[PDB]
Amino acid sequence: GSSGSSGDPEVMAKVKVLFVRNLATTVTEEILEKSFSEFGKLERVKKLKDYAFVHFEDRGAAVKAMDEMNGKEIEGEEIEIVLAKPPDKKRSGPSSG
Repeated sequence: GSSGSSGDPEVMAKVKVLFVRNLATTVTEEILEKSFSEFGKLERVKKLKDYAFVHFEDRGAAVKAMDEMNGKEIEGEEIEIVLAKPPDKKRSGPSSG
């Protein structure tokens, strides 16, 4: 049994959005909505660039999904999945010059 973790649960658990990269051009928002719907009642999907933006009712539906979906074959295309982290609080420092 392979695994790996570090830090805190709330850290990643805080994320409630999955970043699916490397999508298919022949596929449609319908298929992508049905591919994930099988796991849990989706929230909303959008086709943006080679990747897509899908929302879930909660984090439990995103993790349990991305967990298995991670490394799947859709429409004969290698689809990738990565946890989409927030922008966080980015401040501005000095420049000196």
